[PDB]
Amino acid sequence: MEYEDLELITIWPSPTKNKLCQFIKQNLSKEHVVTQLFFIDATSSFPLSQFQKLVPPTLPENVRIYENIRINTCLDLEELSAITVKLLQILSMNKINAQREPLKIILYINGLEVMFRNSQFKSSPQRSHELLRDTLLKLRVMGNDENENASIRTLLEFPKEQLLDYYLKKNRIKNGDSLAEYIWKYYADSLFE
Amino acid sequence: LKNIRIYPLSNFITSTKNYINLPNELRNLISEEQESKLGFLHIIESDFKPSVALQKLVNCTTGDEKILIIDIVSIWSQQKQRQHGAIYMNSLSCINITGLIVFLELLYDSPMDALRRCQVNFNFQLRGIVIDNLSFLNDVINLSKFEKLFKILRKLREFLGCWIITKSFPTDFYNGIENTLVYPTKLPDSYMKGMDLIIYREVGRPQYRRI
Repeated sequence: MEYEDLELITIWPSPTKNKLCQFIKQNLSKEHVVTQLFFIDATSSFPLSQFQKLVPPTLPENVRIYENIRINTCLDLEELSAITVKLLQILSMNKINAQREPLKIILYINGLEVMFRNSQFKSSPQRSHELLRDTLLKLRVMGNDENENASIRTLLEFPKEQLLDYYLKKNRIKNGDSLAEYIWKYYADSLFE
Repeated sequence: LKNIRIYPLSNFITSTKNYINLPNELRNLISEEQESKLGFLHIIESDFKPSVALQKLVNCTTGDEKILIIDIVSIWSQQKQRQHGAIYMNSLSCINITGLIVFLELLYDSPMDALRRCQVNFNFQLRGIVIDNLSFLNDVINLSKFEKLFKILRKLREFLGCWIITKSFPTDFYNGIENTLVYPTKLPDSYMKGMDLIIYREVGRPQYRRI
């Protein structure tokens, strides 16, 4: 999966550790652009062990890759909203400074269903849904910006078991959509297996 | 004698307003006379992306005609999706109802200034405004905000002559994740009462039905 082919928001169900690593390697290795990975996780589970095996930090061509991966542990929607603010600042300033090389940001979020759950228990269902909505719609507008100096694309990881609506549509009792299904139906452009 | 009214026929076949042309997929829903006077259409559908019928309703221009698409969902204005007869508003200043109302009030007051925010030469006729998706704008506060929204859209139709098409999701969207939030859509009558035609799309066969 090349950056240029990514949709504004893409769901990636249960990626293997090797596939995640290769995706990161291929994209951050692109010449003539600065590609960065912001990995935002509720469980602090970036596969560091596999990544170091496939992309050894001891090899010269790999130094910049490690320098352009940013890691964050994010426990709730309020923290994710703050991270989105920071990303928009980075993008906005890059665009401005670009006339005062091109920046390509991949925002990769794992465990969004647990951030949502956490927020929901600290606030309300209504507030969590409004914060989720506000953050996703903002990331779409950000990714949709025609500007060529700086771009963002968002990838959302979910376990396949939270996307049964998708797999069974191929071709079970259920009490409403999982967060993954909700996003699949209402916020994401596509889902990549 | 003083009160006698004699009208030229050309009055009855001429209008200062644009009307919506229903595609074949939506014909047979309303009268003949009713389709002739469609100014406000609301569509309820589960699709995040626009259904084929909605696509046909838009991208219906010819020559200098343009449709203003207020793209709250960032779909229509995506580079691979843009069409020649559309003008797009896709801005962080217009993804909530307060910002939306501010923009539409400017469009009414000073179309040129509003349209400049959509990066538009002004050699064209504005035929229609589309808003996608109203469900993302969701106590008695929303009844008032939506009434204000409808009132400004109606003023815009009166002044500019554009038709108005809006979309929302069905009630199932309003149930929320795992039903934690628990017409077949959740918009106030304050808005729905103003529609000339309300259409509901229920899907493996998609069926368009009038409400």
